Amino acid sequence: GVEIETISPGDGRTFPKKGQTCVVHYTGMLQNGKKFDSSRDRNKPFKFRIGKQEVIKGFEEGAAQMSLGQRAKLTCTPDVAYGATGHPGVIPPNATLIFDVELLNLE
Amino acid sequence: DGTVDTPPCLRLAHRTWGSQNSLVEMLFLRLSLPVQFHQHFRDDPEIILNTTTYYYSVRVFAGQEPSCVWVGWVTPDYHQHDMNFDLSKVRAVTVTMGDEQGNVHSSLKCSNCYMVWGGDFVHTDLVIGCLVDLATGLMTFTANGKESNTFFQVEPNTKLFPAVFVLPTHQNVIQFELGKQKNIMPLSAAMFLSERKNPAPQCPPRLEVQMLMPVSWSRMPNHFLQVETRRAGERLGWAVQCQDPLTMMALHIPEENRC
Amino acid sequence: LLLQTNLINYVTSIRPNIFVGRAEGSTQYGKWYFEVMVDEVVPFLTAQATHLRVGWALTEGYSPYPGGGEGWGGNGVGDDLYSYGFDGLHLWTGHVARPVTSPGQHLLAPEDVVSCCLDLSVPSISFRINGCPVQGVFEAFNLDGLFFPVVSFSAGVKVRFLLGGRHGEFKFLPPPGYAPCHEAVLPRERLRLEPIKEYRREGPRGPHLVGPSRCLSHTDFVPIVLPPHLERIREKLAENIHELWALTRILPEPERNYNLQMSGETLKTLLALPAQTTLVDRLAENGHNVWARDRVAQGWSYSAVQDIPARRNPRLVPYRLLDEATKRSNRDSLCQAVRTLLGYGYNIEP
Repeated sequence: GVEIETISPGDGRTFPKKGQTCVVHYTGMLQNGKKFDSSRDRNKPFKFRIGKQEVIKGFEEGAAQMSLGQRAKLTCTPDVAYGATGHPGVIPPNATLIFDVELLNLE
Repeated sequence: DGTVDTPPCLRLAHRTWGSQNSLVEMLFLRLSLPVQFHQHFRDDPEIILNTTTYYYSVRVFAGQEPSCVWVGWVTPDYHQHDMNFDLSKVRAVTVTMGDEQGNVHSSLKCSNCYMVWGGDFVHTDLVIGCLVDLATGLMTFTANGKESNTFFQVEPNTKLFPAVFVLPTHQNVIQFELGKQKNIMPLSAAMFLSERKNPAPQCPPRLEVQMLMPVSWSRMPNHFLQVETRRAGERLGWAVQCQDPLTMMALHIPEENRC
Repeated sequence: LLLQTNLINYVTSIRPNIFVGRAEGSTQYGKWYFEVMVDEVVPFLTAQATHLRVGWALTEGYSPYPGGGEGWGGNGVGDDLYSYGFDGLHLWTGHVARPVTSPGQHLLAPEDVVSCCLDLSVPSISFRINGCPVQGVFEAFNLDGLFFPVVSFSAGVKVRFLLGGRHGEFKFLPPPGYAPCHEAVLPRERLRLEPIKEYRREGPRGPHLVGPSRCLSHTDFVPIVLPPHLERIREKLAENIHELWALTRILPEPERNYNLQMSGETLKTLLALPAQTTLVDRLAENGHNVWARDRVAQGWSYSAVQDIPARRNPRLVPYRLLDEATKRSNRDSLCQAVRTLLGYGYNIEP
């Protein structure tokens, strides 16, 4: 269940394809609103190649749905992201996550 | 302390009601911890375990006029400290959402103060109870064993604190009776995570009455944001621009939304 | 359980000195329109998102103190239920985001103009972005206090106010029945932009500490026997007022009678109730209040530019909010009345 609220309009010229690395600055928060992770604080773009299982399924699906230069409100169900088991100390069990991603470039 | 025939309770007594020196000013009460609804929603042992409805009762002591006692729930974002307070004076707003054709598909109302007037309901003490269901998203107000027509619906995720606004009218003013209805899990179960499935009503030391102080101290920020303003356009109107960024590091109390 | 820690960005709210409020007798139109365009906004200057919000706020409850405030901090216009606003994608009131569908469906961007539409008689606020209305509108807000436009920028923006119709050309034509913002400027002071409740103000020699700002509420806009010897004094004052009318031409008996009919209001005010100057000023204030009440009964409401079909009047304001010129004219008329009373030889106790 990826319902992307288009925060900023995307270019629409290109979309992610298998074998291409994706560059994002994903800001994350829980359903209650508290922030758990913000790559922006690290100040380093997160790089991952689409197609493999490097990232969670929900993030990959949202990136595939998203376009270059588009900011979207990424909502993930507990089934697609973590679930009954999660990262100990960070993500509570069976809790939804609300990601905020934006694609600087697609490579 | 909890009695055999009476659940544990907190009572408020005026120290010097008889003395003329003591003031009779307006005062507000707010319990220490909140009650939180689920992020998303739809005496018998089974019903009790699955019950999503909680109950607290407040007993107005004899000799206190019910007209001055306002009982209900309070949103944490509450800052009204009016000397003379009325439910009509409560700030409220209704948000209506429609489609392109103008059809109203969703309509919601949100306010920072959800209470009913004691005088609106009505020399014997009357107990005013509030039934809240977490999974229902709405609450029912049953006072003195009789249900009331008025009721409210809340947002999916919001915080709510028990609260009563009472004007001093007697030496013994009011009582917070934390008790559970036969089929209603007591407020203590939803109050703490550990006692979620505990039917027995308990009053841990954390819960306490927090009155509304009018003025509290605060620290001035060392550097403020620089903002410039001028009427830069004869037809472009006034313009404002800020360039220097500034950030501040703060802590969040999870019990009450504050920084 | 533990105290979560994170850094945020500072927020500051600015408003014009315009005040708009509804009351039983207040001379307010009840419907206003203004537009704001964004020249340039940086999407991200700091780790946290820069938020831009445009809306209205109460003059009695809006307290956006720079700091933690409520919620997570960075309290904007919609942080408290006192004030209202939106960020361009979500309506904001009471620190909750309301997802409202918009045809553009994007945040505030450079070269984008946003506008507001609110009614005071019917409690509803609507907005228009890029000339198109928002799907969802506000409703059922409290009418207590006075409203004003306000914007809450987050640490960086290039935005210009186009609320002033005479001060700035409107980007879009206002909807019918909505007066321009600049039409509600108070005659006492010129339009300017000042921060709300700014307790510190920067100074040349050093920072200047500012106390609690005092502002007028909606109550500010809110507006029996004739003795026979007093009737003889009124005839003498009728002769004096015929002389006054002759002076105003720049003493016929019918002219004196017409002047007495005109001054019957002042005669009734005197019958109802240095020291002479103070009494004259009080009588002039009461007369101006009666004139304002009569205008309100005629449906008149104050505006910057007076229109006869719209019943707008430059003096459709209380005596306290009235200009100094009208007060001086009333004082001169009351001084003429005091001279007539001194000539009559009977003086009331002040």
